[PDB]
Amino acid sequence: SVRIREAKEGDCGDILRLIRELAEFEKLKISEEALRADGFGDNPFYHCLVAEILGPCVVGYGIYYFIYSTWKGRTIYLEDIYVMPEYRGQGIGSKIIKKVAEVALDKGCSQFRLAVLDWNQRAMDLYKALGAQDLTEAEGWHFFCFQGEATRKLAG
Amino acid sequence: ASVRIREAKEGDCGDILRLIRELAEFEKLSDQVKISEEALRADGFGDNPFYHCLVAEICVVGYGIYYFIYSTWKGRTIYLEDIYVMPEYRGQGIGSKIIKKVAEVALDKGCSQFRLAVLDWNQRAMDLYKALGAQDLTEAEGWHFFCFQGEATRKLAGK
Ligand SMILES: CC(=O)SCCNC(=O)CCNC(=O)[C@H](O)C(C)(C)COP(=O)(O)OP(=O)(O)OC[C@H]1O[C@@H](n2cnc3c(N)ncnc32)[C@H](O)[C@@H]1OP(=O)(O)O
Repeated sequence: SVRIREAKEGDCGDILRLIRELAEFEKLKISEEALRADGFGDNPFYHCLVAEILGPCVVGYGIYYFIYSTWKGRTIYLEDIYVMPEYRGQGIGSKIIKKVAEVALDKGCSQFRLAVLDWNQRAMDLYKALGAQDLTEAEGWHFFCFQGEATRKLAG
Repeated sequence: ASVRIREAKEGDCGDILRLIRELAEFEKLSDQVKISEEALRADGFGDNPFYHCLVAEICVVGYGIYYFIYSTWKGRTIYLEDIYVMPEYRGQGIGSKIIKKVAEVALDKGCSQFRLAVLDWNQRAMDLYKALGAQDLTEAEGWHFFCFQGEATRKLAGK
């Protein structure tokens, strides 16, 4: 059986390995130390869920944080979600998503957001199957990012 | 018109909501505004705020709402969630002043990643952002914005 649960500091090694797997899957600077500090700190920057087979082994994860919508208020953003290849298509990713929804309601967040690459149609299809809307396709939203000098020029 | 851009205070939340509702009403989407003044107060002005807000003041005539995010690709990032200026005050550079200020906040915190979403009708904005060195990630990289809205979320959570 599989359980989705809050990460503990002891999971940081396993989580770092899985972050590296998802980064490679997506085709492109965090230490185990940074994870422990940022993900559990005071003051945590983000929150991690692990999928664990019941010794027990961690086979997937999600990372989310709290954001905001001006129409709806408190919102969660699901940043990373990943299940190891051997463990895909046995409901684990859907269970991680359901857990994020449960956490959302528990924390007074009516809705949750994510970003996904348009080549990743199997993921997009799952999110649509679970009730999500593609607002890029529906409304025309384009993500922009300024880095380094671009942000400096933006700041005039 | 003479305008200042300043940090919002808890007492500006009535005005922020009035502006959000004015936009929604303009778009014929009034029924979609579920946020409350009490939420803007609680979510913005307690110990761990969900957002930060700059207002444009002559009468508050505009706002920019942002928050920080942690991207597993680039680390700490500022994300501009929304900028609105009342139509009567459009053409006066107020929106440009707000975005400039948000960019300065990022830099002041020692963060140089800035992210936002822009609607595709807004060619003026898109052209300027590219000219400044920004990348359109949707066009460049195929990023799509997904949202599990209220009904979908409740269903997933087993209601
Ligand atoms: C928000 C951002 O992080 S988007 C990034 C999403 N992450 C990835 O694409 C990493 C690689 N893939 C995975 O981690 C997983 O396959 C996930 C998270 C996408 C889906 O989780 P799983 O446990 O495999 O899926 P689950 O069993 O809950 O089933 C749903 C669907 O997954 C999708 N899927 C993606 N890859 C597979 C796969 N290898 N095998 C079976 N289904 C897959 C399909 O849409 C399937 O739908 P269907 O049953 O109607 O045919």
